[PDB]
Amino acid sequence: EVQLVESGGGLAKPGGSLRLSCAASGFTFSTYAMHWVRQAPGKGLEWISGINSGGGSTWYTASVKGRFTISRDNSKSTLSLQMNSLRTEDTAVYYCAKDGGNAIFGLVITNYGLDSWGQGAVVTV
Amino acid sequence: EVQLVESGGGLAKPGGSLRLSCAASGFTFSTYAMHWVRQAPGKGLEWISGINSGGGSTWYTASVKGRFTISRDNSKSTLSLQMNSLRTEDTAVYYCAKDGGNAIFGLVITNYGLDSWGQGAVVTV
Amino acid sequence: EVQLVESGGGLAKPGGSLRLSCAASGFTFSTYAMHWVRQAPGKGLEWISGINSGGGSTWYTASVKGRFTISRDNSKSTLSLQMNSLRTEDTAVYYCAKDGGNAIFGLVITNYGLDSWGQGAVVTV
Amino acid sequence: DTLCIGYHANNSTDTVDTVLEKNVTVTHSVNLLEDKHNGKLCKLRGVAPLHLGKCNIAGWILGNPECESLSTASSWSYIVETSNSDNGTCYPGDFINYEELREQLSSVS
Amino acid sequence: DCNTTCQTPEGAINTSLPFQNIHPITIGKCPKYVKSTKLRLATGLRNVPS
Amino acid sequence: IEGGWTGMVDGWYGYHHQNEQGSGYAADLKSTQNAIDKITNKVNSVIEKMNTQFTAVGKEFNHLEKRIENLNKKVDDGFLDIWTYNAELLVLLENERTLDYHDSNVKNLYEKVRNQLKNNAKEIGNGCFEFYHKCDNTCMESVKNGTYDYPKYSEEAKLNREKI
Amino acid sequence: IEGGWTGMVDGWYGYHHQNEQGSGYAADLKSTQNAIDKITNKVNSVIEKMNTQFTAVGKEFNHLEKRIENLNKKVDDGFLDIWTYNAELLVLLENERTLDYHDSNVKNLYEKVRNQLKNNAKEIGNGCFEFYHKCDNTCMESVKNGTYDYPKYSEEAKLNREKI
Amino acid sequence: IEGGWTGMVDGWYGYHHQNEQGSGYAADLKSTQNAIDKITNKVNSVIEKMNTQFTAVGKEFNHLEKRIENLNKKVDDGFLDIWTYNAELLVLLENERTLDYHDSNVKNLYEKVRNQLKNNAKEIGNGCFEFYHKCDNTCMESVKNGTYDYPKYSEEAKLNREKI
Amino acid sequence: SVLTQPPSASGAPGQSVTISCSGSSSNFGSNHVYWYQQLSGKAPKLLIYNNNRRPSGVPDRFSGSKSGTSASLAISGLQSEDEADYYCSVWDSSLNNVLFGGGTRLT
Amino acid sequence: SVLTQPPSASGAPGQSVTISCSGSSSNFGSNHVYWYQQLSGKAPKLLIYNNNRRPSGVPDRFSGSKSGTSASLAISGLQSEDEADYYCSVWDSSLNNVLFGGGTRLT
Amino acid sequence: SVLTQPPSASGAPGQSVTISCSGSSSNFGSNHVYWYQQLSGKAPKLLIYNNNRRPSGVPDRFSGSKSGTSASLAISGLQSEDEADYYCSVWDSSLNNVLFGGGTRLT
Ligand SMILES: *[C@@H]1O[C@H](CO)[C@@H](O[C@@H]2O[C@H](CO)[C@@H](O)[C@H](O)[C@H]2NC(C)=O)[C@H](O)[C@H]1NC(C)=O
Ligand SMILES: *[C@@H]1O[C@H](CO)[C@@H](O)[C@H](O)[C@H]1NC(C)=O
Ligand SMILES: *[C@@H]1O[C@H](CO)[C@@H](O)[C@H](O)[C@H]1NC(C)=O
Ligand SMILES: *[C@@H]1O[C@H](CO)[C@@H](O)[C@H](O)[C@H]1NC(C)=O
Ligand SMILES: *[C@@H]1O[C@H](CO)[C@@H](O)[C@H](O)[C@H]1NC(C)=O
Ligand SMILES: *[C@@H]1O[C@H](CO)[C@@H](O)[C@H](O)[C@H]1NC(C)=O
Ligand SMILES: *[C@@H]1O[C@H](CO)[C@@H](O)[C@H](O)[C@H]1NC(C)=O
Ligand SMILES: *[C@@H]1O[C@H](CO)[C@@H](O)[C@H](O)[C@H]1NC(C)=O
Repeated sequence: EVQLVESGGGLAKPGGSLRLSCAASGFTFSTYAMHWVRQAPGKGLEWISGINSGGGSTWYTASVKGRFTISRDNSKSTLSLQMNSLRTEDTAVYYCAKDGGNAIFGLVITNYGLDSWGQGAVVTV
Repeated sequence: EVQLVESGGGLAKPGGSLRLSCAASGFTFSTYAMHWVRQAPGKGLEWISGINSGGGSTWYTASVKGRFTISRDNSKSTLSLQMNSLRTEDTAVYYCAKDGGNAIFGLVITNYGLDSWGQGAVVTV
Repeated sequence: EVQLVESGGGLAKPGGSLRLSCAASGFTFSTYAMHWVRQAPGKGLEWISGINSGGGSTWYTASVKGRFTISRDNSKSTLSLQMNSLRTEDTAVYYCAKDGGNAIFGLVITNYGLDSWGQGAVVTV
Repeated sequence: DTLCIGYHANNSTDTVDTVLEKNVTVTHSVNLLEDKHNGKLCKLRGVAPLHLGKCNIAGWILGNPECESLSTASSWSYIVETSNSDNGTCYPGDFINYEELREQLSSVS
Repeated sequence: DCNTTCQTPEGAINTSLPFQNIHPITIGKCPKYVKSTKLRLATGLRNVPS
Repeated sequence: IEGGWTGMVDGWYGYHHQNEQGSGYAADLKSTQNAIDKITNKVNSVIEKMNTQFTAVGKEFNHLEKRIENLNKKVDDGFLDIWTYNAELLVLLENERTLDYHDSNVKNLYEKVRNQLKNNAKEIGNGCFEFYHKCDNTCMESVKNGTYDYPKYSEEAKLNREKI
Repeated sequence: IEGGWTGMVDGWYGYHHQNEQGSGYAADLKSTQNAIDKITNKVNSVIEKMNTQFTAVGKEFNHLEKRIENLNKKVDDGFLDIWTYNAELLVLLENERTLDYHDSNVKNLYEKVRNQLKNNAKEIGNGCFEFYHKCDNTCMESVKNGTYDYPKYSEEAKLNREKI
Repeated sequence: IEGGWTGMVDGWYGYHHQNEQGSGYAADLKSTQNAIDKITNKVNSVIEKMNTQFTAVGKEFNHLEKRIENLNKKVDDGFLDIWTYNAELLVLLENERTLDYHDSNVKNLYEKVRNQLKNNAKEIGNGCFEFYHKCDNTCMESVKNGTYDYPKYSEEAKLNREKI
Repeated sequence: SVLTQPPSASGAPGQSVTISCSGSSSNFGSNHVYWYQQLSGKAPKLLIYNNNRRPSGVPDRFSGSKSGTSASLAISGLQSEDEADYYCSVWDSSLNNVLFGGGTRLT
Repeated sequence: SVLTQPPSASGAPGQSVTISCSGSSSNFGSNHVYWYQQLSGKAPKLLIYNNNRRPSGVPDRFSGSKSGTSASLAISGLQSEDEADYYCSVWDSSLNNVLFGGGTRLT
Repeated sequence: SVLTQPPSASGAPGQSVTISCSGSSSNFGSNHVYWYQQLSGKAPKLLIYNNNRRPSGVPDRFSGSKSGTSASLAISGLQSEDEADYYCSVWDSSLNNVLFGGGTRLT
């Protein structure tokens, strides 16, 4: 059973900056891609951003381009999501999740999706 | 049975210009090369010029270089031979003929020769 | 049985120049590399220099670089070793020898070594 | 601004053989040879095979007294015996065309 | 008590590979018997240390 | 393209980027997917083409019928030799072709990158490229995807190259 | 060299020319002839090497001789499996090699043209060439035949290229 | 690389040098050694993989047992045909692959030399190189060994090239 | 592209219910789909994997299918604990984004 | 290169006649040859194809052969209608031209 | 690299003697070794070829071996004529030179 720890939530004024930290254990963090997905209070899910297993490939949606930054460290098995120019719409619960890996001749092919979720960090503006 | 129609003959003064038209039916005109061959009155045959099945390759003899022009249209299945700077030696009967095609793996390889001849157009100077 | 003839020995003053000639018979001189090896009077052997079977590859030791020159002629089956800036240490008996050839698919691969030696030419300074 | 083109590598020590070189290390290899067996006689075509370790086909079909305890199966896929198949024809004799009968009894619907 | 497609006397073989080197005597839709002991297809890249 | 990369575990072929916005490795989706599909098809073709029928290898014979037993042994030995020789040759040829195909894929990717830029990146000789003009994450993504625009950065690359 | 050409039916490989004197397609005689000869030799070698002898496949046997019938069935099944596997592998390998050979021929023709000119034609990237200097039918024929003279038009090509 | 060389009998692949210090041919040690090792391994693999067993081909039969004799003849003919076809195909494929490998080795050596120099040698088109800067025996040895230093002679090569 | 789902679903206990997911034909057909289940105030858990399979711990009563551009999730043996929200997730390469539906309420 | 033919040929009806065609060894051997028949004031028709074959409608009595640099056309069962002119055609790659002979008269 | 040999060797007639040759591990192991015999005032002749073989005319009593970085030459059936000098020759690619030992005296 994989374990995910999420931290960095709290209250931030509009127009400020915030940092979220995700730690993973129980699996090789350098062989599986990661995703940050937000959920509005009382609404449905909303995928936000993601990063490849080996890094070097950051995927963002149209509403977060130029605003959110993703940085992963495989040595520490840590993931940092930096948010800038916060808005009232940013108030939601964020989840850090791993991706699915297809085993093809010993190679882990990234499949767009989430297998195991984290716990959820509430961010209010 | 293929059908060939030749036109454009007549009397032209020396130093003038003339046009000959060849129309083909009963076979794909774009997959077989064409040849114009002249015959002097009372003498033997004399190959004049030719053009490839797909065009782009015009073959002329030393006595017609810079004087005769060949233009073929596959859409109309027509062939035009333009003669300039006519001489008294040009008086002869011209024939428009198709070439031989070797079937090699569905490809038509041009073989230097004439299978079916036309009818003959008399040009006098 | 191969035959080797060595010539060009004698007495030369220090700081002068000398030439040694090696002739071979009984084998193809153009398919086997050659070596010149010196031996001090009363001491052990000392490899001096060598040249490839097809030429184009001259091998010298650190003590002879810039001093000895090797030139072979396959048409005459002759080898010339030119020595310049002679010293008292050069007094020794020189031997011209052929190399070993490994037969690999009709190809003669040069092997570092000597199969048949010459006779020996004494050079004194 | 540095861009490089490389290829995947890992700690795998699998060895493959080529016509130009041998024992070349590759990232992954696929085995086409099976050297592992379950070590147990399973059923073929979903039909239980007959086990005759303590008897023989000649002793089974002829109703040898030592083979009375053996059960009769409605259908089987193949016949299995063992080395200690000493209980065949108790009365000495020659079984003419024994091999053909043995072959015909391998699989009965 | 098991179901398989190939029944080698040493033991049952349940697989889909075309070659087997356990025993030449086989019953059923068994793979062909090969005297070799190592048949591996190289599908990945040539692994080299760096 | 001398030494291998242990930092890329999401694709056989890929690139490594490093700029002011970070660094990392990224596998090329199209080429890796095509290579995976072709290798999988090759393996499936090799495995599947072995047609199998319900047979019973091994026939018992009497002592008198030793000639038929010898004939059966000869047939079995011939089949074994043919299968062993064919399998060994097939394995060797397939391994050689797969290695050559991987090398060809790497060379084709390098040639595609060089053809796409052709002036914008100085070549070091080890397969790496040094961009004369400033390149961001968007530029790297465009280069990897194959939609790089030559005239957009050609002027900047020329200006940077003429500096030295 | 992305899309195929339907206007050339006189050769697998060829060129397309277009100048003030007209336009058209022309197959390269030497390369097409060599490819045709090699493919024909390959087909003839594949067909001919199947040595055939006057045989009678299929032997009838009595009910008692069921062992010999089973042996014959096993031999026939083994021959059938060997032939099917070998034929499938041969067909796949030959098709792959033929496709690779055709691609190599196209690449070799392109490289030969580029080596012949090396400065005279701007490359568009789709396999086409744009001549800086004026080229007539004679120039096109010389380029296709392989007897193009570099210094004859090098000055004109340089003058046209330096204009931009 | 049009005509062969009869002056080099110490290696399949090699170079020819000629300068003020003399002239000759010199085989490249590393490439020739690798090619020899690979060819030897190929030959050893082809010869060795033929597994052989103590067998007795040919069985005598009585006049009555003509069916078994016909079966033996059919088995022998099938084995002969399979072996002949497989051997012919293997020989043809191996010869083609060896010729292609030799051509690839020559092309790789040429590309390696050109990549090592890239400006220092004018190309004649026949595989030869003309050094702009003065080159001695040490320079030729460095080029052949692969340890040629670009900036050491780059200035001299540029100065000589700008003369014309 | 956008994803549309029914606002809610209903079903008596012990029966079977069906949830439909639809999207653009360009990306839905080429890529795969995923069905996720989220409880009330709990972390969502994956249910449908690779359009045919399910992760460990998922009961076999759940089933999934994909025909044309429409994905169907079938739930059998409905229980009180099964009452939860369900989400449909796809991937789009034209925008290079993971698209999630508005959610479905089961009761 | 040039092509030479006999000025005329003669033969009694019902017999066989032979026509010879010669040319340069460089091009005649490598390429193929063709024999054409032309009537009096009529369009010529091909007779010999690929040095061994004939087109449809040509009687089997005609035969052709090519030995060394010399081509031979043999006519058997000579008839009144067979009296016509015959021409020899080759191709030259050095000049890249189709060469025709001076013609032969059969009587 | 340098080559070291014993200054001299001794042995009664009819017995066997051993000569040892040592060198740098980098080049000795990769390349081969050769043992040469030189008489008093005579041209040296090769004895050991390819570390295992000998040229024609060499008696079978001589033997050679190479273990690790050490080469051993064994002489059996020692005779009066066998009294001669012996040399060890290797090749070095780091310096690209043929290295010879100091020589061994047998008595
Ligand atoms: C069935 O097989 C068993 C074992 O082979 C036979 O046991 C024999 O037992 C006696 C004494 O108990 C021994 O002296 C014999 O040597 C045993 N036989 C053998 C072959 O070793 C038993 O007799 C057999 N029964 C029948 C009916 O054949
Ligand atoms: C590579 O390392 C992993 C780490 O767990 C290990 O499981 C694997 O066995 C290693 N590979 C080899 C070939 O030993
Ligand atoms: C390859 O490895 C096997 C493993 O024992 C060994 O027997 C064989 O000699 C090796 N071959 C080479 C060429 O190193
Ligand atoms: C054989 O066993 C397997 C696994 O137990 C089972 O799936 C299969 O249905 C069985 N076959 C028959 C015919 O019962
Ligand atoms: C037998 O092999 C098949 C694949 O060929 C596999 O699906 C099945 O689970 C295997 N059965 C057993 C009992 O291992
Ligand atoms: C990336 O490439 C794909 C096809 O290769 C294309 O459809 C897409 O527009 C490209 N993206 C960008 C940003 O150019
Ligand atoms: C065309 O090429 C052939 C050989 O390839 C040559 O003999 C001929 O002279 C060339 N023609 C011209 C006009 O250069
Ligand atoms: C020649 O190359 C080898 C390795 O290829 C290297 O070790 C050696 O130093 C080189 N020699 C020179 C003089 O550069």
